[PDB]
Amino acid sequence: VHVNFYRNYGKTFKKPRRPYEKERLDAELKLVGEYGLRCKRELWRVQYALSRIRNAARHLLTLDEKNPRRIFEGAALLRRMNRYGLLAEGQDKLDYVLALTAENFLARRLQTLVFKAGMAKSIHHARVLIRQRHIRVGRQIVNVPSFMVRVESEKHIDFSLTSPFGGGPAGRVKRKNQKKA
Amino acid sequence: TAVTLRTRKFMTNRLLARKQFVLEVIHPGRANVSKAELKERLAKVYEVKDPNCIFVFKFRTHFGGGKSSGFGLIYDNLESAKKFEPKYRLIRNGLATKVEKSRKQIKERKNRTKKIRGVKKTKA
Amino acid sequence: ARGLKKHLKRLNAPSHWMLDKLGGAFAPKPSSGPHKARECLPLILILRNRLKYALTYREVQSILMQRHIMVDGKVRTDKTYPAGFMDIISIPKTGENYRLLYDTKGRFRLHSVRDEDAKFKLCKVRSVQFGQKGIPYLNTYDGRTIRYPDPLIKANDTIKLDLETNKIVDFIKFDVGNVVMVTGGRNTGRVGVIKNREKHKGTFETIHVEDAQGHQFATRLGNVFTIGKGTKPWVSLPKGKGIKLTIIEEQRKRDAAAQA
RNA sequence: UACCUGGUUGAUCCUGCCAGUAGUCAUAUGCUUGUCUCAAAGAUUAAGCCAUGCAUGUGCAAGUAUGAACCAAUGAACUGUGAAACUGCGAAUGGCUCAUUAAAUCAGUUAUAGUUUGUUUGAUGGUAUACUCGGAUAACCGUAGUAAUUCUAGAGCU
RNA sequence: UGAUUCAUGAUAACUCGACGGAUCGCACGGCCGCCGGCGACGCAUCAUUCAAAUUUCUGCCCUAUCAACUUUCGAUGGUAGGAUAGGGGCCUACCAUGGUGGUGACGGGUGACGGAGAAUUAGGGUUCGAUUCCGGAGAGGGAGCCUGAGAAACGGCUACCACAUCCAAGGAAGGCAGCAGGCGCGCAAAUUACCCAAUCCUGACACGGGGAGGUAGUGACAAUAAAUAACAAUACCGGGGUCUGGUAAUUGGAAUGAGUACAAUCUAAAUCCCUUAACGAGGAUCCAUUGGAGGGCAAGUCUGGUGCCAGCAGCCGCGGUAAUUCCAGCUCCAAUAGCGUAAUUUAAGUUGUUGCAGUUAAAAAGCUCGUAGUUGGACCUUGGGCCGCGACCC
Ligand SMILES: [K+]
Ligand SMILES: [K+]
Ligand SMILES: [K+]
Ligand SMILES: [K+]
Ligand SMILES: [K+]
Ligand SMILES: [K+]
Ligand SMILES: [K+]
Ligand SMILES: [K+]
Ligand SMILES: [Mg+2]
Ligand SMILES: [Mg+2]
Ligand SMILES: [Mg+2]
Ligand SMILES: [Mg+2]
Ligand SMILES: [Mg+2]
Ligand SMILES: [Mg+2]
Ligand SMILES: [Mg+2]
Ligand SMILES: [Mg+2]
Ligand SMILES: [Mg+2]
Ligand SMILES: [Mg+2]
Ligand SMILES: [Mg+2]
Ligand SMILES: [Mg+2]
Ligand SMILES: [Mg+2]
Ligand SMILES: [Mg+2]
Ligand SMILES: [Mg+2]
Ligand SMILES: [Mg+2]
Ligand SMILES: [Mg+2]
Ligand SMILES: [Mg+2]
Ligand SMILES: [Mg+2]
Ligand SMILES: [Mg+2]
Ligand SMILES: [Mg+2]
Repeated sequence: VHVNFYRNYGKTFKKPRRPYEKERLDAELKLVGEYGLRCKRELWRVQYALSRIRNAARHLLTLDEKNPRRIFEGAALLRRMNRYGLLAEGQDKLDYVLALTAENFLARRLQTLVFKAGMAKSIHHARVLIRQRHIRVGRQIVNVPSFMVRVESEKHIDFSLTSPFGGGPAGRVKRKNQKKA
Repeated sequence: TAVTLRTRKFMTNRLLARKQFVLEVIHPGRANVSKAELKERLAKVYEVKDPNCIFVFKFRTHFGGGKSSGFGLIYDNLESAKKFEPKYRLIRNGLATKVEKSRKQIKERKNRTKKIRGVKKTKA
Repeated sequence: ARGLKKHLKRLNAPSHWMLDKLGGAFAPKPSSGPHKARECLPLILILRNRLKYALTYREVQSILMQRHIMVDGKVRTDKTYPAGFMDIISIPKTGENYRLLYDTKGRFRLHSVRDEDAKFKLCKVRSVQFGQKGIPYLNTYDGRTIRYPDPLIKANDTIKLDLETNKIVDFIKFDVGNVVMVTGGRNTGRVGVIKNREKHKGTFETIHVEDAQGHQFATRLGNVFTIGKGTKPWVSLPKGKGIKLTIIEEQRKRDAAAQA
């Protein structure tokens, strides 16, 4: 026996049943361009996560409002949706969880929030800035653009202290240029 | 730069006669603080008379740098450490010598000698 | 197989040990002893996983070979010694004494006890019958044989045993209205008073227990352990006081703690 | 995502299948392949055949030292540390494979008032030269045999 | 105890009883030679624990072109034994004639070890389950044993069958379905590495050992995250002169990791990662591919070649001189560090229990009776109030 065999893993996305439908291709490309995604799989995994959350919410809506599992798991689901900024305060019911779209999840990415915070000129500039290790959430630098930012962590998105845009020293391009000068 | 030491999960393990803790090292501007430098800083911090009673290991710098975490033991005296500490850590601290052996060679010699009986086993 | 198993695969270990899935291929197989393998907490687990005194298997060996650990007043050097319910674990160097009780989630918890309270354990009488020479003798579920027991003591009784003198100093008759702790099943660690005993000929006997807050639960006779005469248990209980909480109330407690 | 599309006719509506469309902790194969984490891996056919090496040995204060063994001491049975060997224990676990096997294995659920169980834990133990019995044997030692093997005989000790 | 002529006591005897300590360590004090502590090892009994063995009920794929099977020589039961750790046709002697079967016995097939589970699933379902957890079984095929608490053990023995090794021909030695590795077989699968540091097991044992197990190597099985550029200015195209957008191997400075590497960290020792000096981008050649472009089905009725040939084409079809389909170039499309090709699920309400059909598309037996099976008319304590959703009363 190898102990490593017991580590779990799973798939994060599915491919569409119809590969070449014009309407779906246009909608996916519109979302990808709006949020600077690297491929369709990044949107497909968000759709996969939304599908699992929606299935959970629907299954508790098909149970009584006194069923102790619906009180408990619906409270947990609402806490998770409020924690990541996916739901407002007035939207405090399991019904509103069913109304969530992949747009709501894509709007909470570190790339989208870095772009909307003014730190980057474009969504693609935000993507490169995050992948260049210039962005920290709290004290932790995050080089992963699909990072889902909590509302309590939104106000702590900032330039890295080791980055030239965050008080750090100049990068190798600038330093080499001044050394040439 | 300013290396700040922070001990967490601290306990005084009297059964093994040592102090054990989680060591959090904050080193902005440094790659990582070496184990020897941490030993000297811990000897200063905990007033350790013999700094060969300090053992730090399992260090891990976080993603993005600037800070590291590891585990540290401080033995009340050098005899406690030489009795309770694993040999490889003593070798790391210079309190022991690494005996260079090949396990496979030991196995082959053991089989060959098991084929023989008596005091002539040593000469085989 | 052609004989006894010597190894416990880590996946096949008791779930109340809370052993992690990737810590290795193996779990400590409990040695034979006073408690059953599936219902005990081995000494190595207590020393390394719970009390954090030792960090490795070898460190547990080092601690135990120093003769630092006494189980119910006696020094044990076996790491897989099957310490079980109500056992006293004493370390007469740090001056700490532990009674192995169950929390309401079915997991053994080392409960700190006073020095005087560590001088006795509670044992459950398994059977009373005549031994050799016609001498009456008592046996318990923790493997002890006591000769010349009080004739008023019957099976399923709880006796109070003084570890220093090794005699029954007091006992409790298994009756309706005595506070009990459930030691097996899904209600393990729950504390309540017996309301009635439903007997069925030829099969297991069902005990109906109601806790202090009014919740009612039922369990077999083999999973009930009397801990006090009336509504006052003879030992101290862990923080939960044997009152199981639903996950909603646990979430309420967590929310209140986070808010504070 | 509780989904269909092309194909029989001059055209139509059907039945109906063919083909397409998606998945596979599903295998192989092809092309391609920068970084991180994770991870299966001679099962399918041959439970076919295997060179070589390794996979099981083991010593505490506490069974037995007189190595012609080592360190330290220097009229005493036995200093200590101890190889070897006898004695004790283990090698019935683990690992591997899925050939046989279709109420059989196996699963849940029973039973032993139908039995065995080294070990652990607890308790128990009275009517059968003694200031302590006898004979061997290993290691050791030296005569060997055989092409040869932890193949093997004889002699002297304890 | 649900239940025992049970636990257990007493008595009479019995047995050529492997029982009832001729063992070891440390400390060694108290009384006048005698007593004396803490241990270790060992014997026996009961209990407990670790377990096994046997055992109750229910439950398994396809096949009737398998309808009878079992019973000399055990088949079903009974009696008395023997044997076994113990129940039992388990075996023996005698006796009786039973036992199973369309509610499918018996037989055959399985490219059948069983389960936990796995894939796909609106629900229902279909298919898989050699493999790390549990159970079973085997160690070339059979068979038989010794030791031992525990084995019908195979990294134990004995023999036969089949292979096969060394030989001085007299003999001797065998069992990788352990780890690695090698032949062979194949569509199909890695190193003859390091180590007990972790997990844990084992021994006289804190110490030895462990191809259990871990570490590294190979490894696009599978899975996760995630680069291959971003910005600005000129010029163009714009759109909404101005405003604002997209374009250029244009022009500029910024950014950075792939890589290299001090070092530290990692580690049993190494290594990788994480961290980090110095270095490391312009056609940022630090150059992304795999399939397609008639329809299904996203994307060309562009150019050259071939001319029912070569070829493509899952299917429908294309190709005979103007080929949107072949061979190419250009361009475009999909997915993207991946994608193409060659059992099973979905699609399939094309197996239908949910949920399909049977006048004419495939499909009502020629007709009736009839056993099993399946399915079977209505009828029997209702009201009522009170207290208070429980209870009560009439
Ligand atoms: K068995
Ligand atoms: K043995
Ligand atoms: K069963
Ligand atoms: K029998
Ligand atoms: K009989
Ligand atoms: K034995
Ligand atoms: K180890
Ligand atoms: K050991
Ligand atoms: Mg469907
Ligand atoms: Mg095994
Ligand atoms: Mg009797
Ligand atoms: Mg009989
Ligand atoms: Mg088979
Ligand atoms: Mg299986
Ligand atoms: Mg097979
Ligand atoms: Mg395998
Ligand atoms: Mg298995
Ligand atoms: Mg076997
Ligand atoms: Mg073979
Ligand atoms: Mg055999
Ligand atoms: Mg073998
Ligand atoms: Mg074996
Ligand atoms: Mg490239
Ligand atoms: Mg089209
Ligand atoms: Mg073309
Ligand atoms: Mg039809
Ligand atoms: Mg017709
Ligand atoms: Mg017809
Ligand atoms: Mg009716």
